[PDB]
Amino acid sequence: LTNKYYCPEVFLDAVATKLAQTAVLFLNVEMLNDFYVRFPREVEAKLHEH
Amino acid sequence: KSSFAKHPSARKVISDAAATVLADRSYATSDGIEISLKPYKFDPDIQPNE
Amino acid sequence: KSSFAKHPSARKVISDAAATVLADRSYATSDGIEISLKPYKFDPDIQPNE
Repeated sequence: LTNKYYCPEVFLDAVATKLAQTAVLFLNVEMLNDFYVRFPREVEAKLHEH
Repeated sequence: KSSFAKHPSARKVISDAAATVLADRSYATSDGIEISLKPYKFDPDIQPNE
Repeated sequence: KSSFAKHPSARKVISDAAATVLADRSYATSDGIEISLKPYKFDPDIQPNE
């Protein structure tokens, strides 16, 4: 890992995988559970009203 | 693939329900993810396993 | 230890300054720390080694 400036490829890909997982954690919580819970209700209510 | 292949109005009702849920929740997820990423923007320190 | 051992007034001004800056960032720090804690608020999954 010591030649970070000599291996831009490996390093940039490391930063990409990290930012991916930590942003993903939030993502699943904030957004995915939000779907699984708001979707069926919204589906039923708009179907019924429609 | 569901039984709503026909009935395109009901189908459009279900699709638009999904879309309106995701589009209502879109902001908080984005901005939330940037704020949780604030520490990793300053020092994305890389471990030898990473 | 500093050169302001004498001069109790200027020392208290230096301290109080420090006090107000920290108090100025305290709220932002707290709210941001909450938001980063939102995925753990729902499901703080515990691995075995933890």
